[PDB]
Amino acid sequence: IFFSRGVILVEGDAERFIVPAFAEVLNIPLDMLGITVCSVGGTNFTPYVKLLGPEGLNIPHVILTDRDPLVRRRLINVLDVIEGGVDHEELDADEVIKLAEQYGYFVNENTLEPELFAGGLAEDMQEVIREELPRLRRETLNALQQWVDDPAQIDEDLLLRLIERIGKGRFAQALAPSVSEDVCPAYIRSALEHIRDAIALEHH
Ligand SMILES: [Hg+2]
Ligand SMILES: [Hg+2]
Ligand SMILES: [Hg+2]
Repeated sequence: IFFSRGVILVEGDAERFIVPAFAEVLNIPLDMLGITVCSVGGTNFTPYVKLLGPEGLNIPHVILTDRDPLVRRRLINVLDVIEGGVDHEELDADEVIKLAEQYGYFVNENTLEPELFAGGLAEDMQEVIREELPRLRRETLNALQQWVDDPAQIDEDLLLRLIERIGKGRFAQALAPSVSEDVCPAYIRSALEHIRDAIALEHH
């Protein structure tokens, strides 16, 4: 918001509710620290970096975004703000990505819900889907049971289709009680630790 000590910038509603849930099980207390999670409702982070950057309010902030590329241009647009005057057109995607981590901007190589399904939350996500979609046809229920039994053969199209039908935010809120420290995606842990460190250092 505007009375925050820090901001975690996020693409949509799923991260808006999953990120605080992972913060709690990492013992990083976002509310007590005065850190708010803000959805930019898409992939354009530039207005928010302008608001929170050195020429705006100068508020510690981090970014969580998906590789998809077109992430190179997306990050060049925020690097032009937070590292102004410097040219970045010469850099390739990987150099832009590793430069961006210095400013707390982190890229995920695998979209959030499929990563969680594969990365240890398969049976919890199946339980939410069937609570929220209680009249799934038999073929879809069998496909979903097949992804649980073998989380490397997920039909990603159908999984995301089911989650979007439930509502990405509603799904994330229903899943949030199930997350644990050991299934936290690396890019979320990196961003949470980065903003925590920045706020704690100001106390130091
Ligand atoms: Hg905000
Ligand atoms: Hg904001
Ligand atoms: Hg917000």
